[PDB]
Amino acid sequence: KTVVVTTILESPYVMMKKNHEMLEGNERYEGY
Amino acid sequence: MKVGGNLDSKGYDIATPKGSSLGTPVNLAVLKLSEQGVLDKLKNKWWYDK
Amino acid sequence: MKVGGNLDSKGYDIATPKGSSLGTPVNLAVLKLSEQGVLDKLKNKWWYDK
Amino acid sequence: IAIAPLTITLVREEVIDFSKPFMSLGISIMIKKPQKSKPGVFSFLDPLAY
Amino acid sequence: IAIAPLTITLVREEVIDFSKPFMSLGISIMIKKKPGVFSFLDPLAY
Repeated sequence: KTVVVTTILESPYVMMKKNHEMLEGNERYEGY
Repeated sequence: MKVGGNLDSKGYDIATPKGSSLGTPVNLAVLKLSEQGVLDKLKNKWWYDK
Repeated sequence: MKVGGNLDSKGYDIATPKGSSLGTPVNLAVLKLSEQGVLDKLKNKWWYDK
Repeated sequence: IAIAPLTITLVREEVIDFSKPFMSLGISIMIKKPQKSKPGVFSFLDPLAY
Repeated sequence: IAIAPLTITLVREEVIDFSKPFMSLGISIMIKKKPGVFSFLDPLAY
């Protein structure tokens, strides 16, 4: 069973990747 | 620049729905990470290393 | 005198037995006292006023 | 599960389960970085006290 | 119920329920915390 993790975009906790257009899945987000 | 101490003390927690079975594992994980220095290392990386 | 900042982060908690009925009310009581400033008032009373 | 900088409050705890705080925080004072101010007109009296 | 300055640790939490921290702390450094009347003659030796 996959687990869904909810999250707000806040830096440096969770920020959009600079090259998220060439990435898919959980690789789009980086941060704390 | 940040000056002075903390006026108050709050905390950030990993939330979990009431009655869920994951609540106790995640609580144990947070304490384990803190004592192992993982949380301090993560704080240093995204605040000062970057 | 105390100099510098805290190296790590710890916390003092009220301990209750596993499965005790006083777990949740004490958990909500501690949060209540922190938000209303009782905990901050108590610390300042026994650390600075005294 | 919500892994985020969510502040632990009494009202939230009544509805969800919060883990132990993985990073403590508080209110702090933020000011501009002090740069070298322009010297005063009568600044030649600075070396000696009034 | 234990109401005492009891540190929240991993080994303790598995055996007893721990409420939210009523005090936040950490490791701190402890260190130890007037000119003479005729101190204007300090630059040169006696």
